[PDB]
Amino acid sequence: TYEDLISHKHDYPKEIYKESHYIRRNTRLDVIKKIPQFEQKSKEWLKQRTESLTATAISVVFDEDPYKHPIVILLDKCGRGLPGNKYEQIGTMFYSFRNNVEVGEYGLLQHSGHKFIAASPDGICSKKANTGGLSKLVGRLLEIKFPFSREINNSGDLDGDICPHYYFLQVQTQLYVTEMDECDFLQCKIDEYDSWEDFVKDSNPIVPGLSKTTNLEKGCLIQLSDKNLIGSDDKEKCLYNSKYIYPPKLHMTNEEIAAWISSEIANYHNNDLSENYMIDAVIYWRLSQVTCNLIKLNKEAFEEKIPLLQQFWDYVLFYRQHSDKLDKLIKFVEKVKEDNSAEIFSYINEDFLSLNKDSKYEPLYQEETEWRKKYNQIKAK
Amino acid sequence: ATYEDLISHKHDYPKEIYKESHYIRRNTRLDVIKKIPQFEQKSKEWLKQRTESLTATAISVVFDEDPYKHPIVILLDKCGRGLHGNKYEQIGTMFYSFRNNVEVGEYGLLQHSGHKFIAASPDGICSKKANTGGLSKLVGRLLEIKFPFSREINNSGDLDGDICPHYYFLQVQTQLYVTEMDECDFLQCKIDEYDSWEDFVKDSNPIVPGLSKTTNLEKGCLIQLSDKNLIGSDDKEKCLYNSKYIYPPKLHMTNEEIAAWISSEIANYHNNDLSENYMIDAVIYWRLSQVTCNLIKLNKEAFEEKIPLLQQFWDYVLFYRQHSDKLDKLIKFVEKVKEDNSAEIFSYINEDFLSLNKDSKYEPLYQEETEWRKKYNQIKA
Ligand SMILES: [Mg+2]
Ligand SMILES: [Mg+2]
Ligand SMILES: [Mg+2]
Ligand SMILES: [Mg+2]
Repeated sequence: TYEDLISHKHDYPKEIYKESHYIRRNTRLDVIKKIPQFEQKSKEWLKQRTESLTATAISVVFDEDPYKHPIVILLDKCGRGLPGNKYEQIGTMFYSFRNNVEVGEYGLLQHSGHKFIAASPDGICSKKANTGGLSKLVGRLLEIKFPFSREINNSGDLDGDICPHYYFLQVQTQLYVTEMDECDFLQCKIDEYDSWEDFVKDSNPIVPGLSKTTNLEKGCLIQLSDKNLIGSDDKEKCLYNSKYIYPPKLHMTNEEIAAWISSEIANYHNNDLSENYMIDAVIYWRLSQVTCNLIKLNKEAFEEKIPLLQQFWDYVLFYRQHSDKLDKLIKFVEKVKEDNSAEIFSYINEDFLSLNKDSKYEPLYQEETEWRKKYNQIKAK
Repeated sequence: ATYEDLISHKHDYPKEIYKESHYIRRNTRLDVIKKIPQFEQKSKEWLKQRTESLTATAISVVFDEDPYKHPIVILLDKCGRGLHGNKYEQIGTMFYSFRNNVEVGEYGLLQHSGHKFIAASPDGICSKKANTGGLSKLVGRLLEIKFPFSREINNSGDLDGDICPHYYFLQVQTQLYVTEMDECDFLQCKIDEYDSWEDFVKDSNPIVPGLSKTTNLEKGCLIQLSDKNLIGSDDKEKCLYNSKYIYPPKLHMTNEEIAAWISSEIANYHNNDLSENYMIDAVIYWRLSQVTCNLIKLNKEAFEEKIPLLQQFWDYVLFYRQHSDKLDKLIKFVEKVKEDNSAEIFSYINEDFLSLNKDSKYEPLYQEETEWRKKYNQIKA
């Protein structure tokens, strides 16, 4: 009854892609694989992070983010201030399984034309179906969120209600960078079992790979603890700074689970992360609620907003080379609060125009965006 | 047996006025401390007070005697650059106040009289007032409460190294030096939270309701208040950093008065000042599982021998606060050679300092590893 969970709705019936969009998406993905990924925390990876605005920052720069204001993005890219998730891959394996397509993760990708706009999608579906043949999901991005207190809505506007707007802008920027058309917005709630006993207790009788209370997959997770830190540290720095070893596939039998845990222990002497991280605990998880919503790219609507992003990045490049004016800017934001974007960026645009006498740039955020007004309205009460 | 059997009266003072000299000096010092204004912790004016001094948690790092941070991060922090915890502190206080029969007060950040760049903020100081009336011998005794989750609490071995981790010992030393007191109780607590109110009332000790029958330590309730600015945020920092808490009035409450306090607190929450900025979130039920207390006395001479190093470090901080260019190129220099190489980093810093102060007689810091750095390196490798 396990094979009944593999949906074949996206299996492509032909050997070669006939429709044009499938061909272009596959070709673009093949171009993406040719783009070199880089090792973490070293090499050009710094020259990739500092040279662009990540997709999660674009919602803030648009003045359409409900928690951060543009000045924090401006100061972050200049190294100043004021004073992912651990289950993501599990979601990837769920989507790859139930939709019968191979999903690959790729590092940070910068847009070809506007290099200062970059994004890192949680995964892109390849052309290969799992049960053989091609798949219709080729080139479809994956964006997976794990809210803890927020309730997942399935009705209402796609831009506002089903998908939170800042996440919607993140997906739009991701689709713009990778030059793809579709992205699946997957929202998952995960509970962890107290013990292995409770894990085997909640097993669905007819199907061992599911939970009997949520009718969704369950599995294991290996936690690798940082060494420098932790050892005897005392807070939540340890949680964020853990890395994880993930199971090979879902719907594992209990024996295969324990055998894989042990083999992972023995071979961790050769695991690179275990040499730099210590095997901590073994977590047992189950999916409790999974929603998926297709999001398509509006390219013209984003290109209309590219000029604003260009002006913002020009401000970043400006204050990166003038440390004195950056200090006096920090004092100016110290005076009037950081949510007052109109005055802050009027000051910033003056500072910019003072040394660039041929810039037609006008101050940004002079009027609240419609989303800013909506958020402030939601604040009352 | 009533809960009053747990109240130790060993520190009850029999007279009305303090006769002995040390009690008089400690009480007078406490009265002097009360006149110095403290700010609303965690918010602005406090955070501005911290930037003008080296806090007690930084001294272990500056001494090159901290196993997790190196002095360069303290230097860069004070110049505005980069690159089961506090929530139960009050609960710990209420435990210490109960079993030791003394009133404990919080006093915020205090700066040292002579060296104003050395400041400390104790988790609490015992007043002269005993709980059952009269004076107490614990007047002026500092309180420092720690909540390890993975660290094992040791009961034997060195006080400076084994019972109290060395960095914590230096924190307590700085607190005793700043507050000009003589003794501090180092309290270490482990707390687990109940799944349900049912488990709370079931785990009540029969003869004494205020204790747990499985841990033989106090249990109680706690009200969690979530920030309003953040509603649906998917960060764990969301409220857990920005949350405020409503605490019970006393320990050893009966179940009925517990429920009455929860209900009355919920209903009256609208007249609360916090009601306009915070929402009642969850109600947590806690019990203590392990509590250790260890007396630590001040070694004033050993700290004053180390004050010159702190003065030189703070002079470096004041130096780079005025030279943004040299701070930028310093940060790039720390990008080159790693942050753990304090000898090279602060040789560079001493060069940069002597270039504009050609007669300050300062020699490079951290040219040789401290013995504690050696021990930590042995444990790390
Ligand atoms: Mg991103
Ligand atoms: Mg993501
Ligand atoms: Mg402190
Ligand atoms: Mg503390």
